[PDB]
Amino acid sequence: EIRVHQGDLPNLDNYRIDAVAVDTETLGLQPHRDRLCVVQLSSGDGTADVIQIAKGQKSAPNLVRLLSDRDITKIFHFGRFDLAILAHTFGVMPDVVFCTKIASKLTRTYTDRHGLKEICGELLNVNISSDWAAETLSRAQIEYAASDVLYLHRLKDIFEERLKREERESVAKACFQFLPMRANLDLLGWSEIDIFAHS
Amino acid sequence: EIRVHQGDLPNLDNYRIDAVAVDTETLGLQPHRDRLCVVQLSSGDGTADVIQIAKGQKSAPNLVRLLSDRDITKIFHFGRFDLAILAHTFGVMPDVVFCTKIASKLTRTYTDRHGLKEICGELLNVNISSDWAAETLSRAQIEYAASDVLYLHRLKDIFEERLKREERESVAKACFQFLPMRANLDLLGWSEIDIFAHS
Amino acid sequence: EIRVHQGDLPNLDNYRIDAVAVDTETLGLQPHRDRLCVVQLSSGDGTADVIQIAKGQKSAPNLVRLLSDRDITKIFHFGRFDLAILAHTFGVMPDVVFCTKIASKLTRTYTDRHGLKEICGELLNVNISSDWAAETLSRAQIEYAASDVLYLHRLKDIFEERLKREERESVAKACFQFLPMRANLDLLGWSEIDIFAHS
Amino acid sequence: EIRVHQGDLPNLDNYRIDAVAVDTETLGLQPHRDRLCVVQLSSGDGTADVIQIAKGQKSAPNLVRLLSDRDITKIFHFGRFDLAILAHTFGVMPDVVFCTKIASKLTRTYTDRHGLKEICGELLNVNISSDWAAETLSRAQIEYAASDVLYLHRLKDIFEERLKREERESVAKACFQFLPMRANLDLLGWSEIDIFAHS
Amino acid sequence: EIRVHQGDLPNLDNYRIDAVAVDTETLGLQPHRDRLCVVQLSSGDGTADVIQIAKGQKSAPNLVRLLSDRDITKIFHFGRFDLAILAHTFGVMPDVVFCTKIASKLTRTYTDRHGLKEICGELLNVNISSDWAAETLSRAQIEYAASDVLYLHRLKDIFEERLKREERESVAKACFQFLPMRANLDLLGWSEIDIFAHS
Amino acid sequence: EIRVHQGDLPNLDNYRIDAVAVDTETLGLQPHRDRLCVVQLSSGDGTADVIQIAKGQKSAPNLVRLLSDRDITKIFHFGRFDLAILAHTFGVMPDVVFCTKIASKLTRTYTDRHGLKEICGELLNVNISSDWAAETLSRAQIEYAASDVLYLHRLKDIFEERLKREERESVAKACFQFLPMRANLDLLGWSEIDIFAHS
Amino acid sequence: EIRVHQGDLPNLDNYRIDAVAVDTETLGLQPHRDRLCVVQLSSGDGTADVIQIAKGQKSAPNLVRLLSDRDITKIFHFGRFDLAILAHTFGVMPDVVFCTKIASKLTRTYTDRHGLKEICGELLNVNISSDWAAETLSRAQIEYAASDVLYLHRLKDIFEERLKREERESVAKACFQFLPMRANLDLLGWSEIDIFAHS
Amino acid sequence: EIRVHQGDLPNLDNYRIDAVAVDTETLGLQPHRDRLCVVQLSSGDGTADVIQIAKGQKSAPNLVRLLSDRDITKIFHFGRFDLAILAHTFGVMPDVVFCTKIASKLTRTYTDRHGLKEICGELLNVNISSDWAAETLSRAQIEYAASDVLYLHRLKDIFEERLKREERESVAKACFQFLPMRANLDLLGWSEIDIFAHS
Repeated sequence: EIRVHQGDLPNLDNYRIDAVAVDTETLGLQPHRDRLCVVQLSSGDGTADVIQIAKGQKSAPNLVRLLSDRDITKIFHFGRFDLAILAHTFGVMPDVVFCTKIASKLTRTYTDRHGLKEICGELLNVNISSDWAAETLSRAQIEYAASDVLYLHRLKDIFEERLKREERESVAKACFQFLPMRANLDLLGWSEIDIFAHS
Repeated sequence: EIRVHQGDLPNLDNYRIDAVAVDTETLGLQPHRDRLCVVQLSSGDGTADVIQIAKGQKSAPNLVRLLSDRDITKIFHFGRFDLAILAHTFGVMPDVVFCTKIASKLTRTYTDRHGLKEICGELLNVNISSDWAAETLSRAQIEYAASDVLYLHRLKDIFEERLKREERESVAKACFQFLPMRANLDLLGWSEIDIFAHS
Repeated sequence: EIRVHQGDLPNLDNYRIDAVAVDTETLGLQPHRDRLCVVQLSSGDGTADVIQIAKGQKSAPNLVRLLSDRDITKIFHFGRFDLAILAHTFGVMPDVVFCTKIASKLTRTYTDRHGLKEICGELLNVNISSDWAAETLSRAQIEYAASDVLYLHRLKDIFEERLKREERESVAKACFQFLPMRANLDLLGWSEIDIFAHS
Repeated sequence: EIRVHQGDLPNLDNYRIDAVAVDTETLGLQPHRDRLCVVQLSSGDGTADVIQIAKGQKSAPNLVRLLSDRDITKIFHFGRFDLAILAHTFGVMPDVVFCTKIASKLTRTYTDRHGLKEICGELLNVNISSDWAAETLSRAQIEYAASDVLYLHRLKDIFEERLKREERESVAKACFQFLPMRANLDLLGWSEIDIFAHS
Repeated sequence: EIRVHQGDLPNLDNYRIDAVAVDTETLGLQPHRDRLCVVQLSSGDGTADVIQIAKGQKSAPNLVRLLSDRDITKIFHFGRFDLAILAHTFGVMPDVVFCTKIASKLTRTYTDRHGLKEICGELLNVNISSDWAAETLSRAQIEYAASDVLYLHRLKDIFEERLKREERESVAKACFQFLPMRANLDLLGWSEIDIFAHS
Repeated sequence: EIRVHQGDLPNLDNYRIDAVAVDTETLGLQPHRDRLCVVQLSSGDGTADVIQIAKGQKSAPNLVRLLSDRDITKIFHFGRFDLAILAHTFGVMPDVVFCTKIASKLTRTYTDRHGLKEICGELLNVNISSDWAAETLSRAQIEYAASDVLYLHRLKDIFEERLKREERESVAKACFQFLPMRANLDLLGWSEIDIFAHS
Repeated sequence: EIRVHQGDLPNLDNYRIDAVAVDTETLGLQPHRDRLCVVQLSSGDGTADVIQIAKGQKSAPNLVRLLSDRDITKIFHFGRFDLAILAHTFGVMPDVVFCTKIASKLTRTYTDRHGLKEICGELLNVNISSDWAAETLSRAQIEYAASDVLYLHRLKDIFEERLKREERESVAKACFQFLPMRANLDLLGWSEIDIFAHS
Repeated sequence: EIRVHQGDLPNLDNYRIDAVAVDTETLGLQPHRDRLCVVQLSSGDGTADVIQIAKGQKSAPNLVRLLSDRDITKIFHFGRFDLAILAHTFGVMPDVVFCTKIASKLTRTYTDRHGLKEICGELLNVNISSDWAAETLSRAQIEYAASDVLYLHRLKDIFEERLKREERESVAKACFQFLPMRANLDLLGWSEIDIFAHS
């Protein structure tokens, strides 16, 4: 089941959960040039909500309420980007987050391939652009967009098990705590700079 | 005035201050191979303390008490390294820090030269290896080691003025808050990895 | 229908249109060394004309009349090259042009693949060397040469829709206006120089 | 004589001239992050005006009137940057410009050093950062800022002689005509992209 | 036949042989961060022993007795790594070794592909990650781990024939004699340094 | 028909021809380290001779007589290597040569792929390591070795047609005349140096 | 003594010599764009002739007679360039040449610095751009231009001694024999291609 | 005192010492092309012997006796090269060696500059090409050649102190033991290959 909406959620039903999987689609990698076009959400129950964002849209009160609720962990893959584009679009930076890309880099030390496809293949044996600004999204587009959020909860559970096993929970927690500010630094103009590097 | 000590401070006098400038010298850039040899401290009063650390020394209770005191800000230049070597040597990671290198990268956006010599030259018009494991340090070594801490307070004051002026105080605060964990990540084996990069 | 000609068009029939798709084939990427061998034209009606150019040929009055007519937009893919080789061969630089490669770089910001095959695949679901100096071209050569012009009109229509949608029409217009001079700069000896770069 | 102003010119006297030398200073190379701090102007009479721009200043009617006057050529060195920062700050893009950096690249083909210092050294035997946001600029800062505009007229005269001599006037004219749109492309987010390159 | 053990060999039966094939699996390429998880052994009789090593395990007396026995040649592929991780884990550096990777580099001079898969393909026509820290290894994991040791004896025989044929036996012997110290240098912190290079 | 010989030709029959296709196989790319193992010859009649060269063999009088005969053009693909290894092994440098790799670089200007497989594919629609020091070559080895010489005559004919067509015959002739000295320069120690480059 | 001429030599006096030192100056490194502006000649008697070449000049009969005379060796430093520009300007390619840059690369194997300044410094202890198209050359320009030819004879003598000493005379002779064709290849469009390289 | 000899030592007087400093000069970095021209020796008493080696010289019995004597340690700086050229010239590979470059890389971990000049500057405050094949060496050449051996004993003493201090004596000993075979590998054709690297 994939529910497609225009502009905002109708309500926050099905989203009283403790953690929500979140992803975005845009016109590109540069938030100042490339607008947010689609937002995907999942409660982890095997269904997803796909929300089409209009050009110039500045507000999405129910969605933004969800994004701002500190009692709900937002799960991303490479949240550095999604946090940046979400904050740029709606003016709210989430501050309770989990990133599967950071978790992979902290746990899957036996590989250099940390993409979502490879992670899903290794951990779950699950097999995972286009004009996202189109007025009407195709069925293939909607199914692809939903596929990016359907599995993030299971990955979070496995990565939390691995982080506990290798005793890296506080490292991951500190990285996730800093991640929203890393995204803010990207938005402010340091996107090409490792702020902690010697040069 | 440069006070040279063996092993530890005799007491914590002159160090009831709100912020202390800290620097280290080692046998190299790799904390697991290159031992800490000298630690420099200054209260900002134009004097410095230079503490020679012995091979295999595991404890320095007065120094470590200072390093652990959360009411005293530790000022570094490129604290990413000093925090790592200090934590590796004495087992205590400072958690209240200020880094002039991060501050320069956040404020001196008109240059790509962020070294201490260039910073001192631009901001203060002040003009700033060897076998640091020698049993007896030379006078030139002692004076050079002291010169690296004598000016960090004045730099911190100027950088705080610039951070306030450009409205980047919360960004800098979050970077400084994460810096000890960046150093821990370096110590654990991710020293060559930008943990937030896409690849 | 692919009409193959020797030297020049017999007349300008079927070419009273408002825009003509144009492409070339040569012996290589260097106009001073690698001669123009074939020119392809299409009115957009699903047919193409393929004109074999002889070695040392200096004139093609009907073709050059078409190329010089300011009331007819010449459509290219990467016109920077075709304009250069056409001007070098016949002495006339077109000044009313549309380039699908520039348009892709101005609109398909969600990808780094701007080749004609990828563009045709994404926008139209259409699936797209050899001795072009041969006295007799093979049937496969003729069909391949025609395939490069059969779809440029449909691409121009879609790219114009996207340029209007993202409000970049005046940017594209200025780029297309400068493109003939970019080709002239290439012909004069600056082909390896970004004339606008700092270094 | 160097006249220092706050905010704007008092009037447009001394600036009825046919061409004006223009330069800027900023907090860095990124117009979205690094604000315009100082603007320098010269009529070519050996004097200069140095205008300090306040943080958040949105208007400078006399200056902007000068920048918008199509009967006055604006002379820059590497105008790609200055045009971008000026348009970003005051909302007006000059469209009658001359760039000594483009002219050097089109005429000084016997060297790969096109900086202003090298140009002034070769063509005139004339011998040519800091916190430009300071409330009070130092005398050294003011003299340095003025030195960047005092010689652009003489360079323009020599470069025009060379462009006429080598018969490249129409090439240069077309490059200068496109330069404001190159700056606009930079402002819109393509600053790292050669829009005319194959890849 | 693949025998899977927990912690150590039950005894040293089947291992009175003159040469033993040895391989390891770990959590990654960095012995200080990535623990040894599995050790594979073979006597060359077409069977293998797969020994799961527990987290924090410091001793394996029967295995370590085998590793320390100077009358038994230990065969590795790229022993530089395995020797390092074995010495780091159990405190014993083997000093009688044969490395098929060094042998390939000394004999297969007609190729630049020296991986085990390519070697097995060329010399034997034999056709050759995952969470190796899992409490229970899968059947696929066990079979893959065994496949890495089943063929090293046959490769050693062929490489010894080639080394004799091309008269490079003393070169190979000296390289193998130095290899344990190369591994020690890696363990001590010079893993990224060619100690014999000019720079 | 592939005739396999030990040491030398039995006689020079079938080799009164005006041009002979020649190729070699070795233990690698470095003539001082990697010995010549096999020589292949063809008269162009669709048959080939494959001559196994013994370790330490210094003479092959019939073969060397053929290689030295100035009335017979030796055809190579990338003769720079074959000439070097032949001269190093038998002490005779051929001085009447044709190289299909140079010819391709002088004629196939529309591609950057100049390997023998690609050349045979484009020009002829013909579809084209191992231990070459083995005492007995396999049937697959013999057939592969023969396949490298069976087509060089047809390529030479086509390349000569193209060189005549594009009026580059004297350029190619001078390149072929210099090629033996290029090979000698390689043998003397300048194999990594473009002797004509500025740096 | 430096004799400055317009267009051509008045006669060929002082130039009955067996070898002449030759150099050129141009507007740049690209013969198709950057015209020949000055030619320098010396008989080796410590004097030089400096001939200003006019824009568009196609003939210089006395100079070209000298350049074409096969009984007179033309000495260059990096003749690859000078031969190309001379042949492009006057239509005559010298075929009896000596190049000090090739000679240095064949003899000064103990250094990687083969520029004329370094050669003159090492071999002779002699201590060695601008608008060369100026109607009137300055005295400094004339003296600099002459300094580039005053020493080539002495260098040729020393390099010939070294080539004889190291037994590389026939190698150098073959390189010099090919050099005019290397220059022709540059003129034809292969200036960026090592025609003898594998790739 | 610098004693200059032709061909060989007259006798082995002054060389009953326990360690001898050794250096060479050649025509370049490639032993197969660039012959040994000069050998320098010192007993450590502040004097040196400089032995000119003739072209084609195959024997130097007194020198080679010294080089072969296992009771005398040969001290080099970057002995990898000197050992190679000595073995290539005289057929004897020393097997008791000390290398100051390896020692620096094992002890001076606080710098990346390991050249002899920098080492002498740091450790001793001592301040440290040409045609070495000249029949008569100049006084400057002789003094420079001697300066390269006059200080190696003092460096060896200091490096041995540092190796003892940091407990790396057995590492250094194993590296020095392998160094002659590293030089042999260079001579055999692996000079560009790190034989222990993964790729």
